[PDB]
Amino acid sequence: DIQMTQTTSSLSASLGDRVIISCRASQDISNYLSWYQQKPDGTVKLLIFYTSKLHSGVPSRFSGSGSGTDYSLTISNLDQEDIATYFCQQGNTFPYTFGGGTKVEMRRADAAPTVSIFPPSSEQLTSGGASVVCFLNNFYPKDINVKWKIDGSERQNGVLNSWTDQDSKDSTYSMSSTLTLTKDEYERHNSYTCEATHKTSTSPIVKSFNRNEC
Amino acid sequence: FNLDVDSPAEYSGPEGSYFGFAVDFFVPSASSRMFLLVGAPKANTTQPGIVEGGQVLKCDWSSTRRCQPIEFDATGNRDYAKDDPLEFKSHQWFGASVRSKQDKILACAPLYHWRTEMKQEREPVGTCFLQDGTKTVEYAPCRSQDIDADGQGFCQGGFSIDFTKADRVLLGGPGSFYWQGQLISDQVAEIVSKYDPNVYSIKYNNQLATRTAQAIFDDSYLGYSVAVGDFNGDGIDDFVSGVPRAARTLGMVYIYDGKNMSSLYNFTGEQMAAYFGFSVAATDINGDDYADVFIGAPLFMDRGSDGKLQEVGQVSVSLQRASGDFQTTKLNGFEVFARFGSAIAPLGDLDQDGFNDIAIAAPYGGEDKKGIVYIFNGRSTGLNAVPSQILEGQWAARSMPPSFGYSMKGATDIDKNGYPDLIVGAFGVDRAILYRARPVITVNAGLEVYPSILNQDNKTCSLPGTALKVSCFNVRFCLKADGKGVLPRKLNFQVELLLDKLKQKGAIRRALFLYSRSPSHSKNMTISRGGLMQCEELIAYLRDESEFRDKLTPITIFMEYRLDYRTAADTTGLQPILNQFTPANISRQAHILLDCGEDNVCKPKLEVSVDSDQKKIYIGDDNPLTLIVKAQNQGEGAYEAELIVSIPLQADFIGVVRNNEALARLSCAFKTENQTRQVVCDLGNPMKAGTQLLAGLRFSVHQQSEMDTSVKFDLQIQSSNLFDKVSPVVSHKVDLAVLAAVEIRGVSSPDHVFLPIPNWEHKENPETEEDVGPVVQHIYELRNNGPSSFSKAMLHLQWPYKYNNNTLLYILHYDIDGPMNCTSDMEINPLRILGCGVAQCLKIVCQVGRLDRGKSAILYVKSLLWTETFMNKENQNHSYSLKSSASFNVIEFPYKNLPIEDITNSTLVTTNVTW
Amino acid sequence: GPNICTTRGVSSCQQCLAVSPMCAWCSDEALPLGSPRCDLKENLLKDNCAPESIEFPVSEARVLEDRPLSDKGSGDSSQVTQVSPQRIALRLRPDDSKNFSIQVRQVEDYPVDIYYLMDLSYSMKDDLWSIQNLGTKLATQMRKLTSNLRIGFGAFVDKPVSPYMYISPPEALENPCYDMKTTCLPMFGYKHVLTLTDQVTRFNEEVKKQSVSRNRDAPEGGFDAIMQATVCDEKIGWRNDASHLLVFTTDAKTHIALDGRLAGIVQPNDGQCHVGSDNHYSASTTMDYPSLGLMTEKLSQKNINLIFAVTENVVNLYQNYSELIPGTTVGVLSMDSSNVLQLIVDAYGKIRSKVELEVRDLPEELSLSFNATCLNNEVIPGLKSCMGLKIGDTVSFSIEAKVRGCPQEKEKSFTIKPVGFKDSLIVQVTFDCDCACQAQAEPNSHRCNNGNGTFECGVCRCGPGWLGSQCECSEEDYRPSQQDECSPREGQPVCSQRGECLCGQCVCHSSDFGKITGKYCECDDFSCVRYKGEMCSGHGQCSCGDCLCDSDWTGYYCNCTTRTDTCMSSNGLLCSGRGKCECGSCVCIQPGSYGDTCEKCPTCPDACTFKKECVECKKFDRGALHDENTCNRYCRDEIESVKELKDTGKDAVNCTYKNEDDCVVRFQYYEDSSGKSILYVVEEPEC
Amino acid sequence: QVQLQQSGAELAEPGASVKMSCKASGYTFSSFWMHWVKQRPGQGLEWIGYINPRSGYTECNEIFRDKATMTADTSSSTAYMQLSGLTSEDSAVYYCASFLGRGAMDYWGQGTSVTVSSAKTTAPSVYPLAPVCGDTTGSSVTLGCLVKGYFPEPVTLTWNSGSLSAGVHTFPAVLQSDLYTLSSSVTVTSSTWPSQSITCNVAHPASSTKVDKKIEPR
Ligand SMILES: [Mn+2]
Ligand SMILES: [Mn+2]
Ligand SMILES: [Mn+2]
Ligand SMILES: [Mn+2]
Ligand SMILES: [Mn+2]
Repeated sequence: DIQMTQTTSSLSASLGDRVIISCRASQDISNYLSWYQQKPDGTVKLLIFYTSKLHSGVPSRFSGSGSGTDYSLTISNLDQEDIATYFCQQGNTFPYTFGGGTKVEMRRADAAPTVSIFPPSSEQLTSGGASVVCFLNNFYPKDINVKWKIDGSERQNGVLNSWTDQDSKDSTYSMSSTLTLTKDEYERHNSYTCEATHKTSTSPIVKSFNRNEC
Repeated sequence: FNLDVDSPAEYSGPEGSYFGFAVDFFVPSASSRMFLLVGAPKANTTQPGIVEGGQVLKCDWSSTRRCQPIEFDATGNRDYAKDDPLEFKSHQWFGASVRSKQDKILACAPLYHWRTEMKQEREPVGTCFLQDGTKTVEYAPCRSQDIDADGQGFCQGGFSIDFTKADRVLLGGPGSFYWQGQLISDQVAEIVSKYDPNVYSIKYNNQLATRTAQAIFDDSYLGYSVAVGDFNGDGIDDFVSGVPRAARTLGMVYIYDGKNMSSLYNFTGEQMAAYFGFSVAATDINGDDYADVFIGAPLFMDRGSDGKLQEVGQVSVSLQRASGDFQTTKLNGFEVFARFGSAIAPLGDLDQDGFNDIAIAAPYGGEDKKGIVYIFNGRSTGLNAVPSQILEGQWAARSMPPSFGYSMKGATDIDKNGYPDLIVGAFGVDRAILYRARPVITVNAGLEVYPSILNQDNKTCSLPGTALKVSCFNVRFCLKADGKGVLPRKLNFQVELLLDKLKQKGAIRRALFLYSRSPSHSKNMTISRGGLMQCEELIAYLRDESEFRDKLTPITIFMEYRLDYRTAADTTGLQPILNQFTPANISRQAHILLDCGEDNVCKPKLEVSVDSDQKKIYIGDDNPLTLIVKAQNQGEGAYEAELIVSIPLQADFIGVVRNNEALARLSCAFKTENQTRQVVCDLGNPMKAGTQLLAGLRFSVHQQSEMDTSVKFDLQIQSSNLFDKVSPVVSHKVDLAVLAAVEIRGVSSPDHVFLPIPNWEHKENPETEEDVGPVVQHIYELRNNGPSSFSKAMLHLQWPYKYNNNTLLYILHYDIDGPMNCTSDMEINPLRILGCGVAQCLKIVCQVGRLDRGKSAILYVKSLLWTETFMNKENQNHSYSLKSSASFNVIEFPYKNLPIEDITNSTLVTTNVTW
Repeated sequence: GPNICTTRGVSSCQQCLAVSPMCAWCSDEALPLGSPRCDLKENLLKDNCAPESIEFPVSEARVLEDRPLSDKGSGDSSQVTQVSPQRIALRLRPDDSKNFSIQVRQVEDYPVDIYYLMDLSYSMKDDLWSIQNLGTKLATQMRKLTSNLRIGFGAFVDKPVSPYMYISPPEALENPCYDMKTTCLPMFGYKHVLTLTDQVTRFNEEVKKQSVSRNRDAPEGGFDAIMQATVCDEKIGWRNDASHLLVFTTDAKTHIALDGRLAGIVQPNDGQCHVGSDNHYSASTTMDYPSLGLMTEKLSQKNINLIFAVTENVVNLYQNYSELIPGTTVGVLSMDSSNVLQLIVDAYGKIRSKVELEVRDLPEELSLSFNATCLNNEVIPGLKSCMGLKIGDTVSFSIEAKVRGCPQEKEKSFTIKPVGFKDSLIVQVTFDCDCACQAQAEPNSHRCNNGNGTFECGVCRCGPGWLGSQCECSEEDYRPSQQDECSPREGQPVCSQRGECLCGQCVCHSSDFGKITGKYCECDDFSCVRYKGEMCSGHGQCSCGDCLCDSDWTGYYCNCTTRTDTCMSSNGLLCSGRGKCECGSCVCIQPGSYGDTCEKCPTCPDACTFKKECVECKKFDRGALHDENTCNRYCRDEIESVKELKDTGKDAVNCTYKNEDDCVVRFQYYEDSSGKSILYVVEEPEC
Repeated sequence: QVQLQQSGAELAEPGASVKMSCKASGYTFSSFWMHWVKQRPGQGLEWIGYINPRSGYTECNEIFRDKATMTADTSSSTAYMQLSGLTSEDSAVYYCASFLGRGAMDYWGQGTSVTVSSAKTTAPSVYPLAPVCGDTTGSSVTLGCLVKGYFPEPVTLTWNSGSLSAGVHTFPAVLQSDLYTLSSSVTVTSSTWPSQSITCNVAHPASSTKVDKKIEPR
């Protein structure tokens, strides 16, 4: 069936801005296109139908632009409840084809991430195995590349990744890397390190944890 | 009766528009000028491309006339695509139905076509439009997401509509669900609020609709007609609808609750294709605060005269009762091919008598099939079937019969007066006519004379005519007149009096004026307001002795009066009318100076007495009763004496006797009101002395329920005498109830049994028919027939099961008739598929609930004769009489009072077996 | 002698006759100052008059035309005559009656028309298939029953606009079945195919040309089709002298009148035929479905026997409709229509078996009474119809016409004819009320004496306020001394006590009821026998307390109906012969049976003793014990002979019975065989 | 006032057939089309098909053909989509949607989160992870508790019994192919620091046990 392409998946914008959400159809659908707003908790309300029409309670801020293939949801002066994930959906022919959705990202001045490690302790120290968690919290623009280092070496397998939807009140992204290890693999090396590269500064932020006792 | 037929208003639309197919009043809250709404479903319109889109017109009655079309929609068809029409407005018949409530008016296009949202199908969804403040909304209830003959694509929504007392529209579409039909109701507020023009099917909160039902109900046309009114309990308007094709074209009328679509009562047609349900109406005919249902069945064929069938049309009148069970009556058309019940329009109270009224139309009846509307007044009892007025046809014909009365609207008073008015539409002539009610007048006439007596020796007054000692008396008439509504103030009446009655043809005139020397007299009277009864006196004298032939006769003074038409007032004009029955004249009478003494006045002793013959009440089934009466006056002449027999209010009068020659063949009369249950018979104004009369009065009576203990008659004579003018009240016992003869009797269908049967053989495991032998049915029937029934009874059957060691008659199966259960002994059903006297018993006792008013219970016992049995048994083939017997005893007579009668009986049935 | 007529006013010759035809009067001076006036008959002739003018009229019914009832109606001549007198002129005096009779005959070899009106809906394709040779096959059977036969054809599916048809979303507007990939003709309202012809082959040709269509709504426009076949006598071409069968065949429901309203059809059916030159019904698109009543009146008029050939699923339905269209017949068609031929033949024999009279345009002031003589010498009273007729037999009816009063001046004609018959007895009613001297003399003020003056029959009735022979006593101040013996001879009453005795005769007065009556003013207009207290049951007028009953009523209270139609059972038989019909309700004799028609009999005796007596009748020439006569027992159907009974798993009743003379018959009985029954008859007397 | 009331989360072992419910309050259900939409975790919207109640006619998507069994109870105004033989790629939040005119589903449901997984439930353990390095844990602090062995799916992590909220970052769990892996961090003023009661409250409703672990040492 005709595929629906929204090429911009994350639109950062302040409050009051002009947000033009583009979406192109594969084949001409002759102007049957629904625009849906899925708020972050997941409830999906219909904002527009037939390329432009407001449905009941949706405010005048949502301009329905479009014809042919190229379509565009033009949000007027932005507000807080307008921060959500906007999908287009082709309804002309059968089976109904949605878009990828476009997440409206509230904009805050760039903020370096506060990173901290968590070497195993107590019950985490001995399960017969172990785990060492590295959390990076509360930063602007979200995307950042993180890796761990062991004596300079890099690994892949033991790990798991996690993130957090943009915080409201303080508007900041955060992330988790939960490292996994066994008795032998944990014992096998003396010094680990957490390393995150981000758009905030060029020199990558590296936390450092070495295991030492007496 | 008070509807002015002289000067109605005639409105007309374009030729061929069926102008008048639908009519209604418009009562806006803003402007003082009220309007009329005429549906013109075929009229050509300004809608581009839309041919015969149809429209509705508002018409001014007061001052500047004719009509302006209400512009709901100026748009043509929308396009689903380029040169691909979304809808079809051509021949959509907008205006086939128009109803209004306050500022709101609803009009519908039942033929409205709609392209599918997906497919190319153009379907008759039907549509409506609600206009109100300025504001116009499209309401397309049947235009929904499931569209085809199975869903609603064929609904034709708006085929009938009505507003509830509250704010909610009820709408009928005939075609939904393979023409099962559908009702859907929506809050008007909801409709206007949630209409979004970019949405072709709009979601409505709190809409009520029936659903698809089993496929048998297809083509039943639910929602052909519609009406609203409260029936179940109290409160909200509940829903009435005609389903004319229902029950194999018998027709029905369904009523659904207003709160939910659960349905309460059904009505059903009489015979097929009568279109019972064509029209329906709801209104309280008896003013009992319970809405009553009316159902038009215009194609009905009753049976007149010879018994030949004839389509007259028929209207049903179902009176609501607190018990929930209605009280229905029928109203038959007066002309063939009139289609009598074609439109039923409640008018409310047209005469403001306190009871609501209704107009029923036979648009194809009357001379030249010009159309007729019959108008019926309500009363305490219900609708008075004798119509008080018949509005006839105005326009004759052009192509179509005009169908005057094919549409109607009422109960909304279009002019200032306190009385409702009525519109009838005649679409066959493209016309609509407003009939306006005239204000009603109830007059109260008074009459009195100074003394009551007549004598030549009574001389009092003098006279300019001659030397006068003459017997005069004073006569004074009076009129108090009043009525609700607009009555133009001062109303003048021309009254005329005549003092004789047993005169004026010519010959001897019995009474004269002491002034104008005449038996006849006129008087220009001019009353007003509601009060101040206006009187006028005249002294009139009588003949004196000689030259008078006189009489015993009282000489009845009669007074009459008429209103003046030419002196009357209105804006254009309306002559007010008198009351329907408020008799326009009155009679009084005095007596003769004769007898009583030398006084002219006396006081007789009145005596009444009666006697029965037997007096046995039937329990209320058709019982004839005559009682012989001896009325005697032991005193002198009683003036204007008349018998007053006060009887129970449920009973009927058959007639005067004219059988026994000792009984009177005379003058008798019925009177049901002033709450009088009495019968009144005339004995004459100058009654005699020492005279005794004997008379027989036959009646017929029901005496509904548990009032049974005896029957009581009260009777008394009464007169105008000064003293002892009435007899004492006279009782009359009547013996309560009676017995009946109930009998039981039976038979065995093969009452005989012949010689050895062909293809017969006998084993001890010979399954079924060959070995068992032929079936012998023995039906036994107990029946209660007579004027009494059995509240409990006992039946005892003895069945000849076995002779000695062998089973003779083997019971296959038993059957049952009526309110009776039974139990046997020595169980019947075998391996599958004197005679009985004092001998082995196959007896079954049974308990019957009741055999009531000529009713009966019947047991059919089918058995086979067993071969085992049928073995020769020593001595060769002989004659056996197989006898079963059934007895009965009647238990619990109805009432303790009177002689409850013991009833006993029994029966025997026989089967003769020979070779 | 004086007993009647004397008591009631006289005052005129015309009055005397109006009093009654049993009364007689005199004219001129026959016996001036002689023996009494009026006083019945023969007596008056004995004293003086009736030489010349004493006019006592007798009512009469002179037959104007009697042509012989025909025998063979085959060859030409159009003579027919099946209704025995064709017209008969009746002249009646006031309140009198005269009786007469009419013999109806069903002529052997009377021609028959059969117009085949068939559902062409898709369901009927197998029907057309099984039809194609039926024309000639039916022709070969009817050849047997009647010499000259002619047949025709027409077909219908609903009406072609609005929801009834499909509004044409697709291509299928030319082809109602697109989806089923089978081409079919689009829906048509009514299509006349074949005009009635004695040429059967062209029936077969056109029927072979036909092809089926498909309908949206289950009910169909058959009643439209039926109306047009009934009312277009030019298009259909029904023969004038012939029996007319309109065979209507359908597998489905039917649209009622007023249904058309959904479609935007308002105007009601006119009864007039719109079948055009193109043989299509022009008003299907326009005019509404006809009402059952209108169909009834047109079937009755154009003289057509409607045969309902309906499928089993809808037979109860069309049976009920048939009962609402009196005279209509209905039979079961097979789903293919294989059995239509024989159903039709059986139907012909069915309706030729009955003759029912009708009376049309009967003057309201007149009333008729019927006895029917139709089986051997058997007379069933109060019956206007006879059935069970073997074709060729002639039945008879005796009629009694009674007039109420002596109605207005005009000559009125009305018609009595048998249902569905061409022949009609026309009964010309002339009302005779006149004195012979009526047109002979004129009052001319003073002619008789000097006063307000009258003159008729040589005697006179004084004018406005005068009395006596000579005209005097204007104000009644003249002869107060004339009272004498007023009602009796020197008796107690003066006159009726309703009025005053003046000039020897009485002036009548009363309440405001108006009218009244009498020489003594002894008769009122009001007091009469009452049932529920409304007039005489509301069903009668009142004169002198004597009820003069309305049309088709009897009894003192006028509550006894004259309708025998209310008493019928199992397609005839009145009170199922188990009771007698009294005032339109059956009183059962003593079956122990009850119910309105005595059809419900919970106990009842066996069939055997009555069947035995009918077997003994036909095969044994009767014999038992009581009734000595010929026959007149008719039973069941064709009894053939079998050598053995069988257990067939069918509906069978084996009855064996004895009888007088000692015979033992054994026979099985079988009902529900093609709407008929089958009696097995054991060969020979046996015993 | 239209409400689409869905079924709760539906955990079912692979191969089984779950059946979610959707109540349609506030308009006439039997007269409107009912669409179902499948949203896989962090994925786009996949239309599943529609069902017309009354008639009962249902047209599914062909990529979901022989998966989605759509029924409709018109007597309760309740749509039902059964999922036969559910595999793990059927793990998704399912959405009933009321179908408006044109091309658009108007008024949606809350969603049903069906999760296809194996074995048995296991209870969480809270490791009071403390820095064990830094410079005197410079002002404020970063501490918390990681949680794996977490298969109650929803659960709760809190600091100071809801009294201390601000500065609490709790991450969403990650499927290990069995049973889950969460972390919870907090930044609290070192002007408080171990003289304070700082307690990690981990509540897993399947185990009906609430583990409270503070961190003194490292
Ligand atoms: Mn209620
Ligand atoms: Mn009432
Ligand atoms: Mn009234
Ligand atoms: Mn008025
Ligand atoms: Mn067939």
